[PDB]
Amino acid sequence: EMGQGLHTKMVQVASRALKIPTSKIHISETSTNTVPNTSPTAASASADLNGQGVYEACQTILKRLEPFKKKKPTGPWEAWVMDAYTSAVSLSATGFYK
Amino acid sequence: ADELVFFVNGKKVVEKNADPETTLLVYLRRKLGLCGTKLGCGEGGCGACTVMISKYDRLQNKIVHFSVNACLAPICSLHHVAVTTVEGIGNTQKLHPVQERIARSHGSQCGFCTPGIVMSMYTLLRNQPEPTVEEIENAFQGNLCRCTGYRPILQGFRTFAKDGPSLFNPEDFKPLDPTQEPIFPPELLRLKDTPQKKLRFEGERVTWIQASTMEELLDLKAQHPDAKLVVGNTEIGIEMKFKNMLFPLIVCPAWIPELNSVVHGPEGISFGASCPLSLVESVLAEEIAKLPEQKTEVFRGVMEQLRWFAGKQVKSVASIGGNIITASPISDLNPVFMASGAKLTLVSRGTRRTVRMDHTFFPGYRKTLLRPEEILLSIEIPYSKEGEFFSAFKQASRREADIAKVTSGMRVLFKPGTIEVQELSLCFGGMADRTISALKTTPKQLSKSWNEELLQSVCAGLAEELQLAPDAPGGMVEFRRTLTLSFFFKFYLTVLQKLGRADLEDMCGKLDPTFASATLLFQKDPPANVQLFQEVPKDQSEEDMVGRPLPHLAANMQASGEAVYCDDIPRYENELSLRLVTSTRAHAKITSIDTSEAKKVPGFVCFLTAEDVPNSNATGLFNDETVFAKDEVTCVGHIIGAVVADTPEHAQRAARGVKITYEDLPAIITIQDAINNNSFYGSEIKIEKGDLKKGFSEADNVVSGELYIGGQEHFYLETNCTIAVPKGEAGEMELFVSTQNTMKTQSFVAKMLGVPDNRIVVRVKRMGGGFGGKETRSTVVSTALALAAHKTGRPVRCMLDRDEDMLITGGRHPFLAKYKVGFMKTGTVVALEVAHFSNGGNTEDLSRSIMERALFHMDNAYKIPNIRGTGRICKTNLPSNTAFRGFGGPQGMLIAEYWMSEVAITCGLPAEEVRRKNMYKEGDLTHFNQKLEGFTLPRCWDECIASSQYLARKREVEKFNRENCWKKRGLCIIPTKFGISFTLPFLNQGGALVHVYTDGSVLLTHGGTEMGQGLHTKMVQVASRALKIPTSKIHISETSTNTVPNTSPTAASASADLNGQGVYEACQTILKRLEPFKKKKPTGPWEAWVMDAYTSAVSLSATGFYKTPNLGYSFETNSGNPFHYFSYGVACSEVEIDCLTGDHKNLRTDIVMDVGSSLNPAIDIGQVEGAFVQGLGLFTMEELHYSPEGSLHTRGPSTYKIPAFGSIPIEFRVSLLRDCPNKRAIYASKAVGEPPLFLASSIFFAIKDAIRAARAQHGDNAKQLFQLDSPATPEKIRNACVDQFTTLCVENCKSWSVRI
Amino acid sequence: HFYLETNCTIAVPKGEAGEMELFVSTQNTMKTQSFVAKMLGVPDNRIVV
Amino acid sequence: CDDIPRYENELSLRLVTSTRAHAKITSIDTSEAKKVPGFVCFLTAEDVP
Ligand SMILES: Cc1cc2nc3c(=O)[nH]c(=O)nc-3n(C[C@H](O)[C@H](O)[C@H](O)COP(=O)(O)OP(=O)(O)OC[C@H]3O[C@@H](n4cnc5c(N)ncnc54)[C@H](O)[C@@H]3O)c2cc1C
Ligand SMILES: NC(=O)C1=CN([C@@H]2O[C@H](COP(=O)(O)OP(=O)(O)OC[C@H]3O[C@@H](n4cnc5c(N)ncnc54)[C@H](O)[C@@H]3O)[C@@H](O)[C@H]2O)C=CC1
Ligand SMILES: O=c1[nH]c(=O)c2[nH]c(=O)[nH]c2[nH]1
Ligand SMILES: O=c1[nH]c(=O)c2[nH]c(=O)[nH]c2[nH]1
Ligand code: FES
Ligand code: FES
Repeated sequence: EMGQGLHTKMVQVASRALKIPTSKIHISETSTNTVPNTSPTAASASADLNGQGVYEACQTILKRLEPFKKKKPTGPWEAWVMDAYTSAVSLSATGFYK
Repeated sequence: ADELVFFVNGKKVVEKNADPETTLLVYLRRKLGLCGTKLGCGEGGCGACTVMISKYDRLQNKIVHFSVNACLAPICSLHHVAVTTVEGIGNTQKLHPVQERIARSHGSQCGFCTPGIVMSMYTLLRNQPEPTVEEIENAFQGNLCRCTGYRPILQGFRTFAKDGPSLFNPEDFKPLDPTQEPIFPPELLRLKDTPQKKLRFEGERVTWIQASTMEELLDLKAQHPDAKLVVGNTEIGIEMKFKNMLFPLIVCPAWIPELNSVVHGPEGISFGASCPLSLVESVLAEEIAKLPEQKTEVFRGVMEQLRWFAGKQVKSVASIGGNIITASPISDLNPVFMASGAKLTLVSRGTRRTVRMDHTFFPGYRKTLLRPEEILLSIEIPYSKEGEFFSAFKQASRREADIAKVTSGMRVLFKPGTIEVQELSLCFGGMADRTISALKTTPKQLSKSWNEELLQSVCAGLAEELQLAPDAPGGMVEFRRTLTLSFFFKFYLTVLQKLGRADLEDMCGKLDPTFASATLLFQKDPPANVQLFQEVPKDQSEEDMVGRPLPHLAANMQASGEAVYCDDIPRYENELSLRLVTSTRAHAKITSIDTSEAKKVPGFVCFLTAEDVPNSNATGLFNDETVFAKDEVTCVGHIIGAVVADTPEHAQRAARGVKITYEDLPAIITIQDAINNNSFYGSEIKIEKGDLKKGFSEADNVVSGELYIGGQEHFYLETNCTIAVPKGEAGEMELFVSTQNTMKTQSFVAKMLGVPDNRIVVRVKRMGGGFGGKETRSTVVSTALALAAHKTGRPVRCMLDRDEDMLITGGRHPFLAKYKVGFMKTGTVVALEVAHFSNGGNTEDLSRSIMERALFHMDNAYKIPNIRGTGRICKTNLPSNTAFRGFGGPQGMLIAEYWMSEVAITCGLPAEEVRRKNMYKEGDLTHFNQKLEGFTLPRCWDECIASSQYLARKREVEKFNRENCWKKRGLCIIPTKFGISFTLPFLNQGGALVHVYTDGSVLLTHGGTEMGQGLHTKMVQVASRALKIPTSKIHISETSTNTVPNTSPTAASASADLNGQGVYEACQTILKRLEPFKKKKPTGPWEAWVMDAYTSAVSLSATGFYKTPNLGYSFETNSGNPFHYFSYGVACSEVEIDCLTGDHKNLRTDIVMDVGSSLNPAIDIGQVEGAFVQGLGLFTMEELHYSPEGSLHTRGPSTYKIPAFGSIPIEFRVSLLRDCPNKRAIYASKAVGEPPLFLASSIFFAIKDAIRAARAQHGDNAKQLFQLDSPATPEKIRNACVDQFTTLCVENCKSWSVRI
Repeated sequence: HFYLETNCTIAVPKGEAGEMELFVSTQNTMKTQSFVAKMLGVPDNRIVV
Repeated sequence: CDDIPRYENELSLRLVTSTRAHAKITSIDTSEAKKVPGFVCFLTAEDVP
């Protein structure tokens, strides 16, 4: 983030992808020890590239929660998450795009 | 003047404003940034702060070197010396030989004790470049290690000794070149010529005068008698730090020649009162070596007490006068000086008197007959005369560096050529509020002959004269009284021997040879150790390190002091300090809080209370704990608030100015109190199988009894610590914490603040030990510090002092068990009912899971067809007890072995045969219906019983016992089965995250935390095998909630299993992505494949995850598997008890342990040894005492005695079972951390056998199935050895402590 | 460019294994990491930007 | 970045740059720099590990 509102856009993207409010999603920083081998934030393309990455990471989380959404199609997000945790389903994912 | 000038690692320090209250430890760490030197205790017991001092000694005219505790050394005592710390001797770029050898020999696990042990060894070598094995052991009397079990440290360092597949290769160690040590600072040699002048230092509260001459000291003491002398500071530093005493004027007379001289006279040797005990030791040793025996009886008595007096670091600065004037009731020296009539010279300006120490020298508690203006100049320790004999005795909880329960000097003088007593003096510490002489008893024996009538007369006299009130400070009244008589008996027998050697054998009689062993001075054979493990296959790559003995990855940095623990992280310029304020009542209303005095302390910021919590004051695993007490306190140690100030010193002073007013409420302390009040955490827990009424009806025999097991303090050498760094945006905060549980730390902070988990990051690089004590209880510090940081917007830090940590954070659960066992004459067990109670303290925490694990292990190794176990967790007004390595298993299994011991005795059958024939077999179901597959316990048993030569040794024990009346041996072999996996199924999960950067280097992280168990090492081993690259290309930096979320605690021995699988899977994901590139360049290196993947836009980051499958037990249906697999092992241990004192030697221990196909046999053997030694502590040495009002008495290493270098089995053999792959865990390994601990019960049951032999010997009465509670301490052992002495020493009623 | 914030780096050494954390005003964490690691002669895995 | 609090032990760095477009460096004299209070060191190419 250099003032272009990239984190803003990525939170907008993640909120749509996950179908949860932006308020539930936070970006703190950019670090080489969370995402390696990154291109510079350059060439106007950083929302295009990272937005796709974010979208794919979110799709992976959604695929993992699918059975729990099936069992409780109304129960809130928080119930699906906690059910996944207590079922020992991973709640971390990477995402990538080229 | 007033500038303080010294050197640190060769660099000149000029301190223009030295505060007398500043210790060298705090100066090194906080002023100079040298954090290799650690705080472990602040009271001289642990040696973590050990450093070397060099100076030019003007009195001996040469450069000298000695070790000190930096935690107790005032900087103001150090003008014109040269300090060497761990950083001064070497670093990872060029390690000193001492650093190299401890690292490469697997002598460093958590690494917190390593710098101090390094400096103890380094100082020895600077003094003695070719030490003996014995000298090496003695170098560490002042150093504690909680992780390693000491064996590897001594084995590594034995390579320096002149008389000294494998785990390490000593042939690859680089040789020592003494010419390459640091120069003695040339400036100090130049300054040696300048006369010493008096110095004055002024601090915030204290003025220090370094007196140069006797005239200056005497003048000062006449004008200002309140001026407090400080020499070694080993008493005054304690008084100031822990008893909050403030002496605003101190005078240090250490430089004065008259107080430092040694004069040989016709009557004896005169020591200046400031002479260190190290100098007393060296002088008396020389004199004992060259003078006739007849003249050195008193010298040898002093030497015997000095042998068990602290360690090298204390003795180098502790003064002979300091001990005398402190006048502690438990001085080990004063009884000897009193008994020998040592001559003291006292001086004041214009006065001089000499007195013989006698009863009158010590009027009342910690008083002497010195006038306030007087100082002690010298003490003359006398030559013994013809016909004069002397013994000194001490019995404590642990031999080495411990407070006497009773201590004594005894002197007899015979009329020449007779066995008739001319003079008799029996003097004792630990029997009154002062050193006492048995002045009513000894006059009666003058002119009697040395014979049985004199022995009986003196014993009856002592029993009547040395009475103790039931409420005597320190308790153990029966034990202490028994020891006075027992010591006198030893002296009586010794004097018979001494008379014999003077040719009066015909007058006094010879000693029955079965009595001789009673008089022997303590000695241990030199150690002998064996480690056996399995070589990896011949075809295994040299770069595949799985199964190889790779040293802990941080060992070199731990040895060099470069490894960073939480409090070693530099402070921010704006960082504040926090101190917790805790309840001094077990159960009370808080009526009011007055912070008026706190607010006056300079640098005070605020006092946080419940009102300051932004969101929720409800915390703890089961949400039944306060962040800060609200309206009432529910234990002594309950956190009421926290002071925030600029410095730790100011925070301490401000916390003392927080005045709390209470109104007491009915307290529930003990398990019995809880039972009476129906005060429990939840319902009874139960496992039952078969038909109990039927089994008892069919039994030939039925035995009932109870057993009590004391709890245990973790004594991680690094206490609880948190740094909280607020980020000023969106509630973001980062915390650096010594914790096993990053997830609960983050959750609890976020809940207290009322912010989402996504705002809070918790980072752990390493812990200096955890052992379960940092699974949950770390969070009580973390939440307080996080609030402080939120409120101020500044970084805030808190590291607990040892006393705080021991009070607040709880321990292993005490257990009371009531058992009934039915069995056949053959020893076969057919029925068992056991009711278990634990003392949980004032929050639920992990207490119910701990009880479940105890119930899952109430079988230990044994098939029992009709079985009923219950457990209840008591809710009490005590600090909350928590996880400790074993997690209820050791308590459950000790109860099983205890009734098993009584089964064998009742049947009159060999205990090993009874255990063997009750053991499960392959395919059996447990009492909870889990099938035992890959059941290796019978192999472990057969291997151990053969390799230990148990049967031939049984023969030798029986022979020893028939030939010795007052020492007995015991020998026991004990098995174990330990279920692996958290009892809560979903905690059996783990995650990893791996990155490959474009240079080919790999950054790995996983949910597990490093606490000294070598988890990161193992994970690197695993990753290197999985990726087929060398370990050198893979790095783990830390554990973080923002790289792997939702992690289970590093607990249940399971972390390598869980994280190893997650690492493996992350690695397989990377390899799958690199496959097409590997296929195109099957030869071209790893780096080419990586760069090809990158420039093809292939992701080089992956998560990995694992969950243990098929777990989930139901208590309702007694079905489903709680455990993934079981650990197995066997230990055979041998002991020799002293029936007259309750001391014992651990002669030999042999362990065979099933660790599957070990991931790392060096680390695994280290886990076996370390776990075993913690169990040795649990069952034999470690004991917490509590007032009847629920106040923990036992708050530091002075009183809480963990195993020392000298405590371990003399012969210590460990074998890892061969050819036993466990394919359901990572690379066919098994978990190792907790299962070995219970095997130290072999020492407990060897002790029990030896007591049984003692009770057969003496006592006219016996009583089979005698009680031995845990821990089997010297008190419990001695009291069980009933004899003519215990008989003479034998409600309701206030006492010093209560059984909780 | 006249970015209102000029170029700025804080480098925090960790004293172990060549590890170093850098707080940087940069658009290029990867090249920052690479260039630091190469100058120091340590692997990329030691350097966090 | 610069708003982050300094550590108590944090040091400050300042680059020394060329005042010539193209030149050999004949010599460098740091005698006056060494006299400034709080001076620690002057890093050059020879310091690169
Ligand atoms: C780890 C540890 C283990 C210990 N083990 C033992 C043990 O096994 N047995 C035992 O008996 N003690 C033990 N001690 C107690 C302590 O080490 C000794 O009492 C020590 O001898 C005190 O000497 P010092 O020079 O450090 O005294 P300081 O603390 O400097 O002074 C002690 C007291 O003596 C006064 N004083 C000192 N010199 C004079 C003088 N010349 N004239 C008048 N007053 C004077 C001081 O004013 C002060 O009141 C232990 C202490 C520690 C820390
Ligand atoms: N740190 C260590 O490892 C060691 C320290 N020391 C000494 O231990 C001391 C401990 O100091 P404190 O805890 O204040 O203990 P203290 O000096 O009050 O002595 C406590 C002991 O004194 C006896 N005692 C006191 N009053 C009594 C009474 N009325 N009746 C019967 N017995 C009584 C008991 O033996 C009791 O356990 C230190 O000052 C030091 O001199 C000695 C050995 C080891
Ligand atoms: O095609 C581009 N490549 C870059 O590296 C770059 N950097 C930038 O600022 N804009 C562009 N565009
Ligand atoms: O079954 C266990 N659960 C835990 O939470 C734990 N903690 C520990 O130290 N050992 C164990 N065992
Ligand atoms: S910290 Fe100094 S001896 Fe423990
Ligand atoms: S390695 Fe010794 S206390 Fe941890």
